[PDB]
Amino acid sequence: TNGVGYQPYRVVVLSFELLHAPATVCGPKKSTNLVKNKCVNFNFNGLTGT
Amino acid sequence: QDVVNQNAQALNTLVKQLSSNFGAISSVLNDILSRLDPPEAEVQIDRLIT
Repeated sequence: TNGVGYQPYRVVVLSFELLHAPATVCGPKKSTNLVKNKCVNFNFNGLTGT
Repeated sequence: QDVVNQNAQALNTLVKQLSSNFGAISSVLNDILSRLDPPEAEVQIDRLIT
C-alpha cells in the first residue's frame, strides 16, 4: 500500500578486489593456441600487453 | 664516474615514475581502457598524462 520508495528492495552488492594473482572467477573468454616469436597482443589471466 | 652515475640516476627516476598513480585509480593505461569507458576514463587518463 505504501509508495515504491517505502517498499522493500532486494539489494545485493558485488565486491571484488583486483590484480594480485591469477584468479579463477572471470569470464567465458575462449582460450586459443599459443604462438611465439611474433610480437602480438595477449591477455593472460587478465594481464594484458604486447 | 660522477656524470655516468648521475645520468643513470636521472634515467632510473624517470622510468620508475611510470609506476605511480598520481591520484589515478591505476598505473596502466591499457588497464583503465579495459575496465573503463571513455566518458569516465578520460579523467583518469588526464590525471596520468599531466
